[PDB]
Amino acid sequence: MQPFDSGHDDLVHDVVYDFYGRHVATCSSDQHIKVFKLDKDTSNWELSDSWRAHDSSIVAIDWASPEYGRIIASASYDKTVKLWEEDPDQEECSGRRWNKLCTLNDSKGSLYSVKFAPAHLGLKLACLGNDGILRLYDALEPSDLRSWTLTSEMKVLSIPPANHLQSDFCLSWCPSRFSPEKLAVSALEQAIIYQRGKDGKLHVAAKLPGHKSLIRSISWAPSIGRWYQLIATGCKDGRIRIFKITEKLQSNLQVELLSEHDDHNGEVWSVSWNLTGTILSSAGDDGKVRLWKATYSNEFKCMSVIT
Amino acid sequence: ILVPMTVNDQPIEKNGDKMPLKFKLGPLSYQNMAFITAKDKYKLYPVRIPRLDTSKEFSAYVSGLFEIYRDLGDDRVFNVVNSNFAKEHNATVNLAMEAILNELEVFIGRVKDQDGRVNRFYELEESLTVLNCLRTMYFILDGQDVEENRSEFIESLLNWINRSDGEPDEEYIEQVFSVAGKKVFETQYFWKLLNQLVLRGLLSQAIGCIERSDLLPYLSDTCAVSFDAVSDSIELLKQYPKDSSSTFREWKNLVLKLSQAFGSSATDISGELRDYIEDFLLVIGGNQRKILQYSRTWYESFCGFLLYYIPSLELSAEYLQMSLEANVVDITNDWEQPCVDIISGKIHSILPVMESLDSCTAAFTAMICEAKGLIENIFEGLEDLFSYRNGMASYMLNSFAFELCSLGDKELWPVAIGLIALSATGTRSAKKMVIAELLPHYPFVTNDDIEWMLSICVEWRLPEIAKEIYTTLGNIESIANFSLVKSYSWLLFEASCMEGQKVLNAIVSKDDVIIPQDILVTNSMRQTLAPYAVLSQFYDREDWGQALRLLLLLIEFHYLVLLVAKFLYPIFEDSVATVIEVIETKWSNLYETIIEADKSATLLKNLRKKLNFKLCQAFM
Amino acid sequence: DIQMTQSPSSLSASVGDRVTITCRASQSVSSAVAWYQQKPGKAPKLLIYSASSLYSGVPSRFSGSRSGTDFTLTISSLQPEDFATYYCQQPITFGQGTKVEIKRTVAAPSVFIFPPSDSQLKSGTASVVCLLNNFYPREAKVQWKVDNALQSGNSQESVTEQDSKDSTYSLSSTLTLSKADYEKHKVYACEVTHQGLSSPVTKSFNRGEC
Amino acid sequence: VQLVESGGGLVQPGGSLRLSCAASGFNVSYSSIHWVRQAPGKGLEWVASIYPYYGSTSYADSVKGRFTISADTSKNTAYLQMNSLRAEDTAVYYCARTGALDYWGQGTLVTVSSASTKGPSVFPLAPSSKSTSGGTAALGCLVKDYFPEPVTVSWNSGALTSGVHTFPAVLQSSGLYSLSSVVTVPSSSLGTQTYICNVNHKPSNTKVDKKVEPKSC
Repeated sequence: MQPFDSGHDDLVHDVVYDFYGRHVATCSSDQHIKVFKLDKDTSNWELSDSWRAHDSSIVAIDWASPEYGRIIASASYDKTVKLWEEDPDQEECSGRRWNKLCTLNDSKGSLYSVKFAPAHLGLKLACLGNDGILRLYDALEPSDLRSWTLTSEMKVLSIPPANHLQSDFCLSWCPSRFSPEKLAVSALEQAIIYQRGKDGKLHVAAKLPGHKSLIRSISWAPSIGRWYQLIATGCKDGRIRIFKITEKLQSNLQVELLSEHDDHNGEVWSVSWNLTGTILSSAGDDGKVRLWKATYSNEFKCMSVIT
Repeated sequence: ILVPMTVNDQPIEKNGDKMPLKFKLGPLSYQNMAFITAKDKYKLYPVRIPRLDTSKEFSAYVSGLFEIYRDLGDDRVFNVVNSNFAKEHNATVNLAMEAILNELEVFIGRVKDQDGRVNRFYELEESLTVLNCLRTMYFILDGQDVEENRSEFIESLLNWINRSDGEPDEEYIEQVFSVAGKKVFETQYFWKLLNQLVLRGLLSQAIGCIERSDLLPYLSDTCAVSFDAVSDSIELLKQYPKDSSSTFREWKNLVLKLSQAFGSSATDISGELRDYIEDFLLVIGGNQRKILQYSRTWYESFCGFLLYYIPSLELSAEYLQMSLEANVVDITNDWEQPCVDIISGKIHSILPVMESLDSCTAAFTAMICEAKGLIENIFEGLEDLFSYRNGMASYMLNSFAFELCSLGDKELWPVAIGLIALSATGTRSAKKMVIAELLPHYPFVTNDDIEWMLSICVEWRLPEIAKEIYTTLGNIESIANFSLVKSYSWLLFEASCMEGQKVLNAIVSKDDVIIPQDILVTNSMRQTLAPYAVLSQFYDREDWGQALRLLLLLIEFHYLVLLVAKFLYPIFEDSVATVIEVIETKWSNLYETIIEADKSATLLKNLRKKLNFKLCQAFM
Repeated sequence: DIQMTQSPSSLSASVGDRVTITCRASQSVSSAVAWYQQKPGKAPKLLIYSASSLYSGVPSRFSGSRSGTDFTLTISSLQPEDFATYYCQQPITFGQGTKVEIKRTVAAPSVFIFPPSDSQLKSGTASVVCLLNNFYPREAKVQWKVDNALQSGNSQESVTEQDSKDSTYSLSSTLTLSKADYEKHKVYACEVTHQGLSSPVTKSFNRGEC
Repeated sequence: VQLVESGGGLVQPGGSLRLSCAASGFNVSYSSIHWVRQAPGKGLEWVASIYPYYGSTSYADSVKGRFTISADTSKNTAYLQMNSLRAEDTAVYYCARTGALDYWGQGTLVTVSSASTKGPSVFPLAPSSKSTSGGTAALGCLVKDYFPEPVTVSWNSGALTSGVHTFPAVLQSSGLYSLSSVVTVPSSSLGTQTYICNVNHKPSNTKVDKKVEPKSC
C-alpha cells in the first residue's frame, strides 16, 4: 500500500469509494474524472479510466447504489451536474468507458457538492452551489437513467453578497433506512437539517449551532444499531463537532452536542465515517488524520493518529 | 498512538502553508484513503486502520472463540434440577473459560511461528497469563475452598505461574552449573535456584538439580546423618499430594517431623550447608518467613504459600499482602497488576484495557464474565441494542460484530451475524433491522455466498433486502438467467422480437431435468407460446392453428403486429376471417425499419392481403 | 452417444506461436462445450465453458469460439508451461484429447549400453539395456544386434516426458533373453539411428570380458 | 473450495469398492456430482452423475448395472459404489462438480486384478569400464518384475537429482512390469563418489537400496 500518482495536472478535490470499497472515483480542476480499480491479484490500485467531463473545475463526486448499476455523478464550477454510467463493453483507459447519461443545468451558480440519496428512496440526489439553492433530482423511471426530473428546490441562504471568494457548502443524507427521509446541509457558518414532511416537501427541522467560522465538511453517520443520529462537522475554527440528534421551533427533532475537538490546531478539512458508523475520521492543517471511537458514556475518544 | 501514514513519501515538510489534508474511510477496514487539495500534491495515499488484524491466524482465533460462544448454549446467560443447575452451570462455564484460554494459546503460538512482528505474541501471552490467573481464582472452585477440588486448582495454579514468565530459564540453569571461588555446588545461588523450583511446584527439576552435584558425594561420605535427610526429603518431594487434601495433611506431617529431627541432630557438615539444608526443609514445611525469603517475585511467594503452608483461599488476602511486602509489583509487564487485582477481588475495570490490547479477546472475556455473573446489566430504562442499555458484554460483542463487518473477510461475516443473532438481549425486530442494514455489505463472490445471504434473508424475513441483493445481481445469458415489472415487460418484448426474427432455455420454457425442476412469468409463457408456434411452423391445419395463436398473442399485446402481417402475406375459415378483421381494427420508426428489412406502403400491403383473404373465404 | 472429435490429436509449436485446436461434435450440440487442460499426473483444469466464456483466473491468452458445429480453442501466444493434453467436452462425452508440445532444434542422443548384472543372470534371465540420452526429435530408432544378427520381438522401450528446460527426450530399450541364450552369444550391440546423427551409432560389449 | 476422494486402491476382479467424495466450499444441495475416470495413457471417460437437487442419477453404458452413484447432502458427501469390478475399470477416478466442471477431485487410483503383489528385484546397471576420460558416464538401476504399479526411485536419498531419468514402466508379456532409472555423472567421480539407488514398491512394502559401482575383474 504505497502512494501512487492520480494522473491529474491540477489539484484534486474529492475522492470517493464505491459501495464495495474496491473502486475509487477522483475529480480534479484539470476537468477530469478518473476511476481506479483494486486489482485482486496484485493488491495495487490501477487506473480503470480517465476522461474529461466538465468545462470547469470538478469539485464533487459520488457513486450510486449498485442496485441501480454503475453510476457516478459530478458537480463542477461550470454550474452543472453530470451523470455517468459505466459501459463494460469498452477497454479500460480508453476514455470512453463512461457515457454521460444527462446534464443538470438548473443551477445558476457554480456547484460545490452532490450526493446520491439512500437506495431505499430510489435514484435520488441533491446539489448545492453559489445560488444558495439546494436541489433534489429523481430518476423516476429506474429504466430511463436519463429521465432526471427536478424533485425539489429550497433556499438555504437568503442573501449571498456578490463579493466573496470565501464560500463553502456541503451535503450529507441520513443513511438510515428505518428513519424518515432527511439530510444535512452546511452553508458558510450555518448548518441546517431538512426533513421530509407529510406533504412530501422539505422543511427545516433543526440547526447545528456552535460553528464560529466556515464549515469545511459534514457527514451523517450510519445509525446501525442506534435509535439516534450522529452528524459530525469539521469547521475552519479548528474544531471537530459531533451532534446527537434524537426525534421524540416546530421540530420533532432534538439536538445535543456530544463532542468538540481542537486536537488539529487549525482548520479541519475532512470528516468521514465508518461503514458501520463505528469510527469517525478527521483531517486538517496539522497534516494529520485522527480516528475516533465512542466511549461507553457516548463521549468520543481518539483511538489513533496517522500522519 | 502515532503511526506514519506512509513511511516512504510524506506529503508535507515545513509549516509552509498548512495544507488541506483530506481523509475518507473506506468500506474495507484495510483500505482507506488520504489526499491533499493543493498545488503539486496529486498523490493518493491508501491507509489502513492502525493496528488492524488481517492475518489468517486471527480469523482462526475468531472462529474458535465463536465456536466456544455458540457451544455455550443457554449457559452463556446467567440465571440470577434445583441445586444442581448452579453447580453444573459453573461446571460448563468454567470449562468454556478453559476453551477460550486454549484458543488464545494456539493463536499466540501460530503468531510466534508465522510472523513479521512478534510484539503481538508477547501481548497475547500476557492476555493469557491474566486469563489463567482468573480461571484459577474464579473458574474452578466456584466460591469454595481448595478441599472442594485440590487436583484441578493446583493444576491451574501451577500452570498459571509457569507460563507467566520464563524463569527459571534453562539458560540460567547452566549459568550457575558453570560458575569459581567455592567448593562444588554450595553458594547462595544453587540453593536459591533449588528453592525457587520448589516454590513454583517444579519438583521434577528440583530433584534433578540435587542429583546433579552432592546427593551421594559430599553427603553420603562426610555426614551420613544429613544424607538421610537430604534423601528422604527428595522422597517426600517425589510424592507431593495433588488430589487428596488428606494426603497433604499427612504429608506436611512427615515434612515437619523430618525438619524437627534434622532440626536438632548430628552436625557433621559445613556451617553453611547445615542451614542451607534447614532452610530447604523449612520452605518445604511451609515456614512463612522462609517462603518469603527465597522468593524473587510476589507470585512465587503467593504460590508457595498455597502449596506448602495452608492450602486455603481464605488466606489469599493475607498471602498477597505478605508477598507484596517482599517484592513489589513489577510494572515491566502488563499482566502482574491485573493478576494482583484478580486475586484481591476487584475483577472489573479490565475490559477497556483488554479492548486496547485486542478487541476480540476483550469482547468474549466480558461475555464469559457475564456468564459467570461477575458483571451484569444494572440499567433499567430507544428501540435498539448497540448501547449501554443492555449489558457491558452485550455491548462489547455487538461492537466486535460491527468491527468484523468492515474487515471484508467473508469467513467472519457468519461470526458477525451470528454474534448479533445470538445476542442474549434485544428485540427480534431490532436485530432484524441491524441485519437488514449489515447484510448488503457481505463480500459475496461464489454462488454459495449468495445462497447464504438469501438463507439469512429467509431466516430473518427480509424480502426487501433479498429483492435488493438480487436487483444488484441482475445488474443475453444474464438476462435469460434473471427471467421489476417494467424489466419483465422489456424482456418479454425482446423475446417476441427474437421470435419474429426467427436454444436449450427455449426448450426448457416450452442437466435438463434439473433445469426443468428449477423452473417449476407471463413473459415466459408468451415466449414459450412463440416457440411452440415456430415449431408448428417448422413441422395445413397445424399452420392455421399457429396463425391463430399468433393473432391471439397480437390481440393480447406494433412490431409484433407487423411481423404477423408479414407471416400472413407469406402464407398467402370463418375464425380466420374474424381474426384478420380484429387485426385490421387494431391497426413507429422501428416498426418502419422492420418492415423495410422484411421487404428486402406497409398498411396498404396489409389491406391488400386482407382483401385477398376475404376473397378466398368467399370462394370457399 | 455423442462423439467429440479433436484435430489434431497431437501438435508441436514454438513459444510465442498461436495455437489452434478444433473439436467437432458427432451431432449438433449447442454452445454447451467446455475446454480443459490436463498436465500429466494431475486433475484436468477448466479453461472454457459455454464455448467462449473464460473461466475465472485463467490467463487471457486462452480463448474459445464457435462456428456452427466446429468448436475452436485458441492459445494466442504459447508459453513453455502450456504443454499438456487439452480436452473438449459436451451421457457427458469428452473429446479424445490433443497433446501439445514445444518444438526445438535437433539434439543428438548420447548412447550407453549396459550388460546384465551378475545378480540377474544369477536368477535365470539376462536383460541388456541401451540408453539414449537427451535428444530431439522424439523419433529415435534402436536396433539390437547379437553377434551381428538382427533382433525382433524380444525388446521393449519407453521414453521420458520432454525436459522442462532443454526440451529433449531420453529413451530406454531393454533386450530380454534367457540366461542360456545369453550365454550362447558373444557380441551384444545397440545401434541408434536419429536425425541428429549423421550416421548410426553403435555401442557394444563382449560377454564376460570386463 | 475442495473435493476430497477416498476409498480406491487395489481390488480383486469381480470385487467391490465404495468411493467417497467429501465436498466443501460450495452448495452441495444444488450441485451435480460427476465421476470421470482415466485409464492409464488414455483419455477422460464420464461414467455417472447425480443431481443433489432432484436425486436424479445417470450412468455411462460401460458401468451400468454395476456402478451406483449416491449422495448425502447432510454430510456434503457423494459416493460411487463399484461392484463386479473388471480390469477394464482400472483407472484414476475423479469426482467433479457442476453448479462446466469447475471443481475437481485430486483423483484416486483404482487398480483391478488378481495377480499377487510382487516386489521387484533390483539390479545394477554398472558404469562402463571404458567410460571416457574427462567425459561423462552413465549408471543406473533396473527394477524388474513387479506388480502392480507404481514404483518410485531416488538417488542418494533424494540428494542427487541432476541428470536423473526415471523411465515409464513397460508391461512385460509375463504380466509383470519393469522400469529403469539412470543418472549421468562425471567419469572421474566413479572411483571417488558413492551412488545408491533407492527403490520403493508400496504395494508390497518393498524398499531396497542398491549401491552402483564399476564391476571388478
